[PDB]
Amino acid sequence: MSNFINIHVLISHSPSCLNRDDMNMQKDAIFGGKRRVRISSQSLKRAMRKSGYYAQNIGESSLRTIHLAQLRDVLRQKLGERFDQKIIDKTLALLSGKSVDEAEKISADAVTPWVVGEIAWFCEQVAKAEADNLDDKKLLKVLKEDIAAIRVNLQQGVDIALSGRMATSGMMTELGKVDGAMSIAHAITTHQVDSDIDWFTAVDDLQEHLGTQEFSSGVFYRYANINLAQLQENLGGASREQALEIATHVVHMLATEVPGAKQRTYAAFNPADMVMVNFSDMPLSMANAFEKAVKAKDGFLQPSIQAFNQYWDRVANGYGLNGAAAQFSLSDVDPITAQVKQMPTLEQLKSWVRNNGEA
Amino acid sequence: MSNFINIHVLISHSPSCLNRDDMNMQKDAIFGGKRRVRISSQSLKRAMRKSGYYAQNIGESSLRTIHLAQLRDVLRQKLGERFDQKIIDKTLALLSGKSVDEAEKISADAVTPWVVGEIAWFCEQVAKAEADNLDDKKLLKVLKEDIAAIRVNLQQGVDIALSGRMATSGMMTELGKVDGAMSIAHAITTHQVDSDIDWFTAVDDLQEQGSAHLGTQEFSSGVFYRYANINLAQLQENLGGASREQALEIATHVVHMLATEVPGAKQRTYAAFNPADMVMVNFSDMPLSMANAFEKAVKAKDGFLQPSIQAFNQYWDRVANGYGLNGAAAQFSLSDQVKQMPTLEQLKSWVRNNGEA
Amino acid sequence: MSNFINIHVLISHSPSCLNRDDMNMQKDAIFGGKRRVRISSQSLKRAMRKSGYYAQNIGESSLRTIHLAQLRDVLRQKLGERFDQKIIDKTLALLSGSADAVTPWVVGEIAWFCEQVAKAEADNLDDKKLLKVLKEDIAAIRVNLQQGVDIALSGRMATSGMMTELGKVDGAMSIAHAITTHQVDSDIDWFTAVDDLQEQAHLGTQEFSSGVFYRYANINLAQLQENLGGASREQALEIATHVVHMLATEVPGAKQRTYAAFNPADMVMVNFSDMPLSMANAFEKAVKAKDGFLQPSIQAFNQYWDRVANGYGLNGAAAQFSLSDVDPITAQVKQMPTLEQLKSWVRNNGE
Amino acid sequence: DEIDAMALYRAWQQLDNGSCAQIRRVSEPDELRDIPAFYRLVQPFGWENPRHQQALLRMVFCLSAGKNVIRHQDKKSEQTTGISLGRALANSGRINERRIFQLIRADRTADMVQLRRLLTHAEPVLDWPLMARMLTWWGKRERQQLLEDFVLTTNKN
Amino acid sequence: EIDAMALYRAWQQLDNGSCAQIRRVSEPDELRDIPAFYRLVQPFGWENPRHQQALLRMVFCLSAGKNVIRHQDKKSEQTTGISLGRALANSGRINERRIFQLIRADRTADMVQLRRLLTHAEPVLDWPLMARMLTWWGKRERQQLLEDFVLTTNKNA
RNA sequence: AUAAACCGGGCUCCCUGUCGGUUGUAAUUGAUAAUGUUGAGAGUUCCCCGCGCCAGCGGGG
Repeated sequence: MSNFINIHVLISHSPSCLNRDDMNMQKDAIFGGKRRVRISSQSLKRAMRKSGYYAQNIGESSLRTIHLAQLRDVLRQKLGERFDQKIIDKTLALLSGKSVDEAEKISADAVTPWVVGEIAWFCEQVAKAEADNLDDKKLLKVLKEDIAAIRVNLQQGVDIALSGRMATSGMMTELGKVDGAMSIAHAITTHQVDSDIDWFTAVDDLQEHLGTQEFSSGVFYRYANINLAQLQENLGGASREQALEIATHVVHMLATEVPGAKQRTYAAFNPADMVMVNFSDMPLSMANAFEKAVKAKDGFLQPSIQAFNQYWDRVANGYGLNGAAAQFSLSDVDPITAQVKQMPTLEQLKSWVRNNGEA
Repeated sequence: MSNFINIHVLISHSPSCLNRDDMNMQKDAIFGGKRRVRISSQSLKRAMRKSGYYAQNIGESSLRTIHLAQLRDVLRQKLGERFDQKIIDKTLALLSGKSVDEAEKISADAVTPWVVGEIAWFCEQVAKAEADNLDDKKLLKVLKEDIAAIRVNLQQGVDIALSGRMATSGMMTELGKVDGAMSIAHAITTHQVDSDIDWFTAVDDLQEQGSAHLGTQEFSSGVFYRYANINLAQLQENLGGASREQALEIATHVVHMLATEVPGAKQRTYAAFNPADMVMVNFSDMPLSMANAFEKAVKAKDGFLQPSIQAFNQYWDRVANGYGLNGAAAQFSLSDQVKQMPTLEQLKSWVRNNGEA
Repeated sequence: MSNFINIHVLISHSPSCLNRDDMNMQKDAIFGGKRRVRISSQSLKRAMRKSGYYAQNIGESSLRTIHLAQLRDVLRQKLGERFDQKIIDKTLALLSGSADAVTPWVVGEIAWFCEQVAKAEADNLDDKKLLKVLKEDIAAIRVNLQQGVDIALSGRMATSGMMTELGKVDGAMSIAHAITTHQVDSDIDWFTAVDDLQEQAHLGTQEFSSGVFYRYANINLAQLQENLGGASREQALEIATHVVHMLATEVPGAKQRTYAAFNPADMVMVNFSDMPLSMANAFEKAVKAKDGFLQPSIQAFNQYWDRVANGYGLNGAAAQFSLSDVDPITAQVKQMPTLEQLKSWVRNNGE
Repeated sequence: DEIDAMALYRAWQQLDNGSCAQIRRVSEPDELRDIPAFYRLVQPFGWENPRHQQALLRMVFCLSAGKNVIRHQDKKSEQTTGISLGRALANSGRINERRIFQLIRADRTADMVQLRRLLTHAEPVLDWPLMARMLTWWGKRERQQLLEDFVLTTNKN
Repeated sequence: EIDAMALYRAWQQLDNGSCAQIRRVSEPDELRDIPAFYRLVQPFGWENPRHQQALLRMVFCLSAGKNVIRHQDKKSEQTTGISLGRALANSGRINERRIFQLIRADRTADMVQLRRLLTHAEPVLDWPLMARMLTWWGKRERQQLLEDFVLTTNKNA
């Protein structure tokens, strides 16, 4: 069975500014010696994480913070009916490596992802360890013996199972180190973009000074893959089918979710025009299809999709890629040759993915 | 027959940061007076060594460490069924030159490569020596006799056969010196690169951050020229006198990996899983790199990839004619005296068959 | 028919470190007031002498053996005024257990041995004990007599056993330090050592750079012929050919397993002369980069030649082999498509 | 012989809003050559002498960040020169060191673009004729001196 | 190179039928569809492909009329004569935005607009200089046209 | 054939793991491109062939 699942997406956006930096400038990148517009992988990740679809098909997002005071209070309110305050405080203090007073500000080393399910589990363990006069060190060494038992709790924090976590303080260094299952790339345009500039003003209704905003439209190449085995491992040993279902939701989200930036004023609410999913032993990206920046003819979209299809033909024949592959597209013109099953709707695609690429 | 095999790769990466330095800036190098982006040789090496292709087609990889306590416990664990605990401890001690207590902290002199197969073999030898109440320095005397018998074990440690090992303490200092059979160059881009910067933040779900200073991460894309050669004879020697066929086999695996493996750095957040767009293999009596093809840095025209491939091919023609290089050569390319190969597997086969299939 | 052969080479190395000092820092030199990376005379010469090409075409030459039998007559009347024929013939017989010329280091060492034999005759020392005293020296010279061409070209090994003053054998080929045609921007690599058993770091540094190097060498044909027992100019030119090939292909071995700067030279010019001259002043004013360092370096070379060659009296057959098609050099210098053709050209004295 | 910097400065300050607007639209120094208002601006200041063109193109380009983005301030009578560009950029508290890093390593044209972004972002206070000399030469030495001044300032302040 | 004053003198002495027939084109390449053109420009090296594009441009401008472009030799003092932009500015008939939109006008859009300007302005100028400008016609020759126009207009006022 | 000659400073090594730059904003009001002008004249139209009363007529390019 194939371990890696690759998700390729071509999605065209109308004039927008979906990701910018500390100087209100669009994020770009250089590719093939020409400037592409860029949407950072962080942006995509958090857009997916916090989306509504995630909330309805995957669950609650992890709670990412650095303020342990607020976190203390939160954990009390959401767990108080299950544990003594002092078990909670002690668990937080052991995980974080800081002391949980009634101090107003208590800051961790960095912004870390916390999962309330996980913290609860640790609270149980700390409780029985409290009842047994077991010392903190021995508690640690004990817990280190069965890691999977802790990773099961990441089913209430699937995003962490996808993008991972690092720790530099507390027992989390030994316990809460998670290795991301999903690799995801910055989205870049398949063509050159010279951004436009909107010169604006604000009218003062009581009297009778121009600002600027950079923007652009563009056809974007999104890529991500998922390491099934590592996902299963990161979820406590979950099934391949549960893995495939999560991977499916990631396909959906990568084909429909869009960062929120400047959207109320530019509304680039576009859906993907092509989505290909492809099963593989070694993960590969199709970015090179657009190393030679796509030149427009009757748009950027069609030539980008054709460029994609061609590169995939060359790479698949050249490197002998026998893996399940399927392509959904809103365009009619000529797709990838017959080893790529065509999908009329996105849902048929997603079914085909849920079914390990055989349906 | 030719002793050397040359592997050239042109591979193009999308935005990414495949190797960085002490300030977390992309590793670079100056070539032709212009800045290229660099992926170091050690990085490529470790990339291949820890890969899954390696694990499934070559075998186990060396274990590099300095913590003889941890290594102790590991070795006990995977050899306990064949050897006594202090046979194991003894062997470890004699090879490391440090006394193997039941201490929980025992430092070697430096991070060194440990092949488990090798250590098992030395375990058999030390067992023998223990049965005959033999003195250590005499066991050493005996073992210096037949070094090939020890190098035969590097077939379960091919990575050291390829990249070599230097020894500083214990019997290894006498028995362990391996001269690498594979020479491999730092990957550099065939073109000038001005690196981009990503300015990121972290949204704190419990406080609406206002003014903030954004973190930075240098990144870039680029067309890299990878080069490595393998000295077949020295491989054969490092493997205990292995046949040429086995050498060529391993060489073929090195070709594959050099054409497909990409270092792991920041790949979770930049995803540059690109295969190579050109692989050429070239048998020779004297190794020679094609790096000078890009000394005059490639200027872009419809990308950097194709112009690079053509620069490569042209320098290849000029050097082949200029220095009269009639040796088996083959080139695999994705783009529309050198035998052309449609697929990577045909190239690999060609290599396996000493360059005439 | 000039005495000296001059060899000039321009070779470009990709990022590497072909030669460093006691502080593991790349070797240095100031020229024209600006710093150039250097590869030492020593390093390069060793690169050549320990090569396989050298081994097969110098260490396994026909002229490599010196037969003492054929050297009896000439030896004896080159040594007749110092020694009686008895002592001579005894000595030569000891060493070994038609020709009219003899290499001076031979004459010298033979002389020393002779002296010893006479010395031992005066004390009626037993022959067995005599040999027992100078076993070593015998072995030595028996070795050196098997490596004629090698010694003629490169000189004596650093451990040779040569005793005399005529035994201080200079190489027929003189090899200069190689320096870059341009000022160099040196790079610094920062590496670590991952401990596969505690990956939870201590960094080390290695300096490295890329550059266009000017290699220069000369060959003293007369000296070669003399130290081969009076061999012909054709043969000496053969040897010269081999040295040209090597200076164009052989590269020092330092850190090449991890930096692999396995590059062939891009320009090779051979030039006959009465006075051997380096063209290093072509680069006294350091080359500035313009689409690389290679082309401008080559151009600077060519134009230096044009400017000073005849004035400096480099009137003698001259040929140039080069991969880069930059503005050609004076009509009088013959172009060569292949190294092999340049070699053949040298082999036949330059026409 | 030498270019008047202060004159050009004041000229840029008193320019009519339309012309300023027309100049503020270049995205690259050489585009200034596509713009009538530019030639009208630099004509008094020796544009017609080829020696001063590149220089002028840079000056104006940086000024073209805004009508008062570059606040000039005279040096103190005591010290020999006024505030350097690097120092001012550092003094603003809005410029991150890596920006300067990537600035001094940028190719021609690109560096000026980046510089102008930094100037809009910082609104530096500096000795303008000094910066003008710097732009007049703008080579390795000057880029390096920029980063050095930045670093040492940020160090003490 | 191409002899200019020769081509001019040939154009001045062309027969009115050929002359009117040439004027009628609406795009330089349409000259290729006309015999009189070939006979005109053959003595001046049309047969050499290097010179072709150039000639097509030159004649096209000349096609404005037999006496629209008035040549005037440079004064011995001056190093160069009256360039096109100066001539146009001197006409008083051309609006700055015509010139601006001229230099920003695409291959081809460009020559058509220039010819319209020429007929409208009937400029007196050093013809061989114009010819050179037309021989190369790249970004900087266009930008130079705008320069001369703007700067002359400012000078004269 | 010079404090010279002969004459490697040389072997080993991931810089790795975590991170929306985000919220808000008419460029807006005024403005003929306007006055004057035969396209007239003029049978040349370059080649092959047929016929001719050598005035021209016709076939083919």
